[PDB]
Amino acid sequence: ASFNQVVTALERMMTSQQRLLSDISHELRTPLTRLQLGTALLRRRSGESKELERIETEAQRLDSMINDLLVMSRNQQKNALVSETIKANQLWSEVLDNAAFEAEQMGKSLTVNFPPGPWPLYGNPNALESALENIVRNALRYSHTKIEVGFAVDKDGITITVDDDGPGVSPEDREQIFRPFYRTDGTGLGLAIVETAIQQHRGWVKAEDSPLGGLRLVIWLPLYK
Amino acid sequence: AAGASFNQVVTALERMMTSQQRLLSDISHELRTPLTRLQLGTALLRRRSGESKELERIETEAQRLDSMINDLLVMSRNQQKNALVSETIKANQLWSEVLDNAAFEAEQMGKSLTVNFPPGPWPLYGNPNALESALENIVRNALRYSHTKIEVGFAVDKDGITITVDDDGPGVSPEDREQIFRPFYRTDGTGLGLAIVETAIQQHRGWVKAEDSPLGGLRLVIWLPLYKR
Ligand SMILES: Nc1ncnc2c1ncn2[C@@H]1O[C@H](COP(=O)(O)OP(=O)(O)O)[C@@H](O)[C@H]1O
Ligand SMILES: [Mg+2]
Repeated sequence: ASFNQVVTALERMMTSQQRLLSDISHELRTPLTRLQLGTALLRRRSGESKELERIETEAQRLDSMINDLLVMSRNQQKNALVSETIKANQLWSEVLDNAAFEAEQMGKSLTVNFPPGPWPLYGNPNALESALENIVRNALRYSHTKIEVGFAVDKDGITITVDDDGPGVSPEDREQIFRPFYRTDGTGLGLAIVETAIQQHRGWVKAEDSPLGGLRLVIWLPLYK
Repeated sequence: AAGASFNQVVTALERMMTSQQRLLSDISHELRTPLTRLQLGTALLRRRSGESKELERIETEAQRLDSMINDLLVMSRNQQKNALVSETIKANQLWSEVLDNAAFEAEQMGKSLTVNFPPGPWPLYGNPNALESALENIVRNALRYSHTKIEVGFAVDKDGITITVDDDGPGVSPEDREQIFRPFYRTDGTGLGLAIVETAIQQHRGWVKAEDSPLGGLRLVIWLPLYKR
């Protein structure tokens, strides 16, 4: 009865927040659908215009961001409820191997100087895997020729350091580095989701000067005790 | 053992809400960029081709979306905190301060507030801050829109509490009786807005309705279920 009342109250709060997001999406998509209908009618008729193609593609990009809001929000629930103990080397082995392949295809190099060990972590494996994958792919794009990935552990947590030889980053640019949600280079995700996912696992992220000349991204995650 | 597990639930759900609030704030900020590119494309098209019913329509839809994004940005900046913790509370203790502050506000405005049917010690279960702000918002709206007076009535039965807020204002047209609760509604502050009032009431398994008031203006009805031990 009371355990049941607590479970019902928690779900009721979660569902009402999801209904509000969903209702915000329905309102935004009312003018967007009218706009997409107007565009389609014009495009079907006066069909060869760079401006009309631009309006359609931007309307679709706006629509994808709204879809991201709904998908990524229902998914942040999954990270909260779906958690397990995992070892750092088993968690990120595939990401580091796929990144080494991506580096090779690009004509760049990835060096894992300090490899991960069987260090226990607690959280959502998919979210922690994609957070490192995102920063590593960011280094693969920004780097001139090389990227380096280092793992360190102490009694309290795991430090992941991602370095690149990309252009020197200004302290101002470094301070706002985790602010963009989308990649400026739908749209691919920027580094805001990385900070979000890491803070959700009670860790932190920092942007610093890299010894290789480019950007240094530092992830800290607590050890599972 | 069970406490540690239950507290691990609540704190994980608290971290989830922090990340969902950040996500809403982030995406709200990103929406403007394709919209301005779309508005530039529309402005250019109007120069190249002439006046068009379709182009004029795209333009009025892009402006409506711009207003909604402005409103979504303000909504994303004023998100509520500690929304998870629930407790048993009595209706009179919950809303006493709101009704007293409203009586003072009415006096300052040169208007009158009458609580004809006062709240009793009726048990509710949920978030006090959300339930308090929900009534505060509808009462502060009645104060703002009323011509001279507002009335607040509380009724209880075996299943729930009915709160009726009346004003002698211009009211709300039948066409917008449900529309005023939609995010970003505008006719074209007193609080977080009517969409956030309906969310707070529906999370407590209640409902809100807009009706004709015997006072001539708007009647807002809130229904909330009783907490049953
Ligand atoms: N008591 C009322 N009388 C008349 N109109 C009302 C009343 N309460 C709300 N409304 C209408 O509903 C709209 C949405 O309400 P609300 O979200 O609380 O305020 P806001 O104007 O800040 O968006 C108001 O702008 C107004 O047009
Ligand atoms: Mg108002």
